[PDB]
Amino acid sequence: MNPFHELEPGPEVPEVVYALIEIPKGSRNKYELDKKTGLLKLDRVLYSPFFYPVDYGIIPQTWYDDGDPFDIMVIMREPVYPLTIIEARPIGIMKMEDSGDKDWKVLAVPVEDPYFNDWKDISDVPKAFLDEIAHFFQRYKELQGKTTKIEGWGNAEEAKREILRAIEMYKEKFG
Amino acid sequence: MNPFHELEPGPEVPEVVYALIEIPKGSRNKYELDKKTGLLKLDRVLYSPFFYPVDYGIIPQTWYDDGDPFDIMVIMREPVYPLTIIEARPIGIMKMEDSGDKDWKVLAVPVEDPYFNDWKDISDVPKAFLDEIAHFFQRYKELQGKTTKIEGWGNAEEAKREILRAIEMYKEKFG
Amino acid sequence: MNPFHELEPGPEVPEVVYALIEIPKGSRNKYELDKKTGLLKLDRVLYSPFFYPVDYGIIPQTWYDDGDPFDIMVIMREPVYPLTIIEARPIGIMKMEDSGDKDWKVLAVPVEDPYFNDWKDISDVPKAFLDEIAHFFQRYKELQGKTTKIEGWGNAEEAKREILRAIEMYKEKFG
Amino acid sequence: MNPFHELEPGPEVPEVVYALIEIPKGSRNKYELDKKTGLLKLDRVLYSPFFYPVDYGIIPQTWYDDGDPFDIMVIMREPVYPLTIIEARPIGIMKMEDSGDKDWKVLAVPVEDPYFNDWKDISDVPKAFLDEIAHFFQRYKELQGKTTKIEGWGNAEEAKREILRAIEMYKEKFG
Amino acid sequence: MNPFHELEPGPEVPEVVYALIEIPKGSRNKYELDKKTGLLKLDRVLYSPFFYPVDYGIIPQTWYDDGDPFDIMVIMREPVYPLTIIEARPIGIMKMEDSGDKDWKVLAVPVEDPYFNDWKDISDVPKAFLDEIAHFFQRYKELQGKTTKIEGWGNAEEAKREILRAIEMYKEKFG
Amino acid sequence: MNPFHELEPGPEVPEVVYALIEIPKGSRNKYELDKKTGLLKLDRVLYSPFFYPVDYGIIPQTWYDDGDPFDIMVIMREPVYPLTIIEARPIGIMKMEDSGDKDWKVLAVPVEDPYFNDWKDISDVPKAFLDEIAHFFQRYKELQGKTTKIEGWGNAEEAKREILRAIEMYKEKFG
Ligand SMILES: [Br-]
Ligand SMILES: [Br-]
Ligand SMILES: [Br-]
Ligand SMILES: [Br-]
Ligand SMILES: [Br-]
Ligand SMILES: [Br-]
Ligand SMILES: [Ca+2]
Ligand SMILES: [Ca+2]
Ligand SMILES: [Ca+2]
Ligand SMILES: [Ca+2]
Ligand SMILES: [Ca+2]
Ligand SMILES: [Ca+2]
Ligand SMILES: [Ca+2]
Ligand SMILES: [Ca+2]
Ligand SMILES: [Ca+2]
Ligand SMILES: [Ca+2]
Ligand SMILES: [Ca+2]
Ligand SMILES: [Ca+2]
Ligand SMILES: [Ca+2]
Ligand SMILES: [Ca+2]
Ligand SMILES: [Ca+2]
Ligand SMILES: [Ca+2]
Ligand SMILES: [Ca+2]
Ligand SMILES: [Ca+2]
Ligand code: NA
Ligand code: NA
Ligand code: NA
Ligand code: NA
Ligand code: NA
Ligand code: NA
Repeated sequence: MNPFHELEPGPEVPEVVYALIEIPKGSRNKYELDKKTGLLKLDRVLYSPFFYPVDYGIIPQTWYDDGDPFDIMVIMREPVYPLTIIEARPIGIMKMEDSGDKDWKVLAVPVEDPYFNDWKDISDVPKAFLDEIAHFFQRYKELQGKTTKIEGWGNAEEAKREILRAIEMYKEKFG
Repeated sequence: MNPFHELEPGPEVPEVVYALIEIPKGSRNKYELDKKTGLLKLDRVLYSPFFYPVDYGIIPQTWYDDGDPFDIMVIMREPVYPLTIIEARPIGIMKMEDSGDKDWKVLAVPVEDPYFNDWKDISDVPKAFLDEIAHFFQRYKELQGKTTKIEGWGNAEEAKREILRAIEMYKEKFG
Repeated sequence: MNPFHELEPGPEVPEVVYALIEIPKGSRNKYELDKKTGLLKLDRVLYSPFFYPVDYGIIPQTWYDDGDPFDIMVIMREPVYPLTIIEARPIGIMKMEDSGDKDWKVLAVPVEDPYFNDWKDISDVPKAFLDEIAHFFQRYKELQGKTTKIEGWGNAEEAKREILRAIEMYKEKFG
Repeated sequence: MNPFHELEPGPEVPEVVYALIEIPKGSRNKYELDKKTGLLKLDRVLYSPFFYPVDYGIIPQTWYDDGDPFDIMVIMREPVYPLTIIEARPIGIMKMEDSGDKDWKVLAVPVEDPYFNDWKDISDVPKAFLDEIAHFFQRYKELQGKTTKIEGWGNAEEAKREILRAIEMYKEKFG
Repeated sequence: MNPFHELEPGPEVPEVVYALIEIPKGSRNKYELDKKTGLLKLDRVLYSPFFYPVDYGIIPQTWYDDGDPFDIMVIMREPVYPLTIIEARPIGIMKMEDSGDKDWKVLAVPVEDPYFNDWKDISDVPKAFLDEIAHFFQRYKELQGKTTKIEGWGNAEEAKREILRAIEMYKEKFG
Repeated sequence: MNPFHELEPGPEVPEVVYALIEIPKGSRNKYELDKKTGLLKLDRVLYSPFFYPVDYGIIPQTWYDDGDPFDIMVIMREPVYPLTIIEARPIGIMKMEDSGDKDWKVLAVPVEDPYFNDWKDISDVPKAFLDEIAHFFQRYKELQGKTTKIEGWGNAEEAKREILRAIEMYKEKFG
């Protein structure tokens, strides 16, 4: 099947969403769900020796300003495999402009890892961890000559509002 | 496609079955085949720092008392990736009650790893290895507050009889 | 879906082909795409403690003399996951007879890893690396009692001609 | 040299101690510093498929009731290699009796990972993580037939007092 | 210190020997103990994509016909780190001539992994595993142009006799 | 022993030097040889999700402007373990100022990996790989607030001249 089109955005939107993971934490390979076939594709290898600091993927049945599904970052202790579904609780949102496009990213934790039970908003995350994620997105494209701007972080409510917006952008694009 | 519904239970049932692996040996993440979409899903992260001692999954087109496909444990030297099909020879069966449900698990070896050619019954397995598997299932849910009981091990013939039962439970559930 | 039948051979054939990876570099497990279901299958475990020196897979919508899709070897620094699509530039071809069947294999590099930008023909590859790949295929089946013969390497143009041949063998087999 | 005898307990005892790591997080092999030669030794393989949830080792120039150097658990994101020195801040202590011996264990974070800058006492640690560590020590010896009892957790000040005690036990044993 | 010269051959020679591991199972890098400094050294990278099928190292205070300490192969489930001491029970011996030198290798299991408790002689090892080890040593130097000959396997008593011989060769060389 | 002080700079200086590796490629942990004890120490965890693109360490019996042994980067396919000695051929040098100190770094390949036999000067390295290494050093300290400047790359002869300089700086510092 095609996970992007055929999975709902979540079981309890926007408190709990599905994250379909494309890139496990620790990868330098930039995998993406091929929206046409539903297969994993290598988009590129990052040009710098950086690794994804989070399990990285999409919320199904969403769309966004960069012409792709809405980006989601899930904090996993043990990374998952590509194309794994995780039930995720949004706790904040990274505000990023990428090559002139709004490209904000939900920050979420797995509902079903009790380690994260007390992570519910952006203030629960170690500051240095937010900084490491922002810095990755600030510099990972530098050798590609693409401009990114990290504006800061929003809280869980702002993240949830943006999830609802992305869900509507999908309905409008794909009727 | 949906591997659970669209794959036969095996090529030479019950001497050789297909094992569709959900969890590679060494994982703490409890992956499962999502029976609705056919995608891998993170059910939960184990609450304790334990890892699956076997490649763990299901026999396709089976059903069982816990309301899931029949559980199978494949002894792999190098773990496979989730959603890999392995041709497996049943050699025994772990007798487990889980939260009040019968939830026995086939123990099998890969037909096409010659390392295991002389493993054909439960007496061929190192005792300490059977004990390690049983102990994992005895304690892995303890922090979840769920009761499990490991009653012992049955031999290859008992395992094969249970495989035939599970194949019939599927036909009856899904007509 | 079924990647073998439903993916085109490439976006710019034969300069750029799709490689659907079955076996990540470093694996001893011989995974293959199950042509019937589209799932990954463990064909066997290699009988010797050897590992695949390349990310190994197939070109979609091709066929070959051994009754399988055309084999492709992609040089990846970080191995991909099974069933990942890579856009690959053919740079040469390994000439192999396997159990009496022609079973040549394209050698390719990822288009979107800039590390390999200057790899465009067989003369760009370290000699010892070509030798290591050939030796793997010379000896990996020795304990299986199967005869293989490595005849040498052809250049990028010869590889591209063989890709076109394999594309035609598929059209003829599957009408 | 011999790290146990020739390294000081820490640079700013008891606020900052040296942890000499024996077992990286994720290991099932129970490595220990051989107090005679200073080499790493495999004491045993754990009898169950459990892994160390922390980087595990000793504080140099300490001694304890079980006739070994004082145990320390360092929370590392990326595990270190055996025999690595880490500057560690004690934040709490696990109260354990092991086979009739007091065998409490310092819980510490690396000073020089900014991720942990705000971890300073036992209340800063996710409850489920404390539970996972305690459960590991509650059950990891069960198949060895050895009795352990986990009594609970003490805070950073109690941990620091115990570090000072262990430093004195060493001076007395080794004059 | 220098592990080769300053560690005894074993705690209960020849029933239990110390194996000082140089190369973890799964490595392609050919590490060796530098007999001069006691540090690990990269001797070479194997010329073929083969990996050590066993944890590989030496028995301390031994010497052998190839002008090196006596080779020992320890069957570990989880590989150890280089320079780890393992208490090992010899169960057999691989008979190998290497570049004209006798270079037999003890096959052993860890005393303190209960998985191997019933492995006590060469007949306890899966035939395919013995074949995989022999084949590795038959072919791993082929691209280096060095001749090796594998003559077969001896039993535990023959292995123990050879351990005693190697212990004496050391005493004579190093007085 | 103490590898920094007790190992010679190389077997054929400056054509072949010893590299004592501190940090395997792929690590985010910044390990260093503790010059006092000879043990591995965690200096810090990098503040960003970057990994060392090379096996990273020192040339023994050298000194440099930043008050440390001369830095060396060895291109290894399979990373080594910390404190491994590699015989390395210098092929170039990265020109870096770090926090106001000259802190150039030799780029080298392992003599005994035939894959690199034709790598002998800076022009043999893929441009994108040089760029990835430079970019790592340009940005890896950015969150630490430390200024680095990468000025470019010198060739093998310039690297060899700098190795001779560093060897002399050591003799003068340590008499
Ligand atoms: Br994304
Ligand atoms: Br299951
Ligand atoms: Br193939
Ligand atoms: Br300890
Ligand atoms: Br050896
Ligand atoms: Br350095
Ligand atoms: Ca995009
Ligand atoms: Ca983007
Ligand atoms: Ca995006
Ligand atoms: Ca269930
Ligand atoms: Ca169950
Ligand atoms: Ca079940
Ligand atoms: Ca075939
Ligand atoms: Ca073939
Ligand atoms: Ca083929
Ligand atoms: Ca003890
Ligand atoms: Ca204890
Ligand atoms: Ca203890
Ligand atoms: Ca030798
Ligand atoms: Ca030899
Ligand atoms: Ca030898
Ligand atoms: Ca420095
Ligand atoms: Ca520096
Ligand atoms: Ca430096
Ligand atoms: Na995306
Ligand atoms: Na199940
Ligand atoms: Na194939
Ligand atoms: Na201890
Ligand atoms: Na040796
Ligand atoms: Na340095």
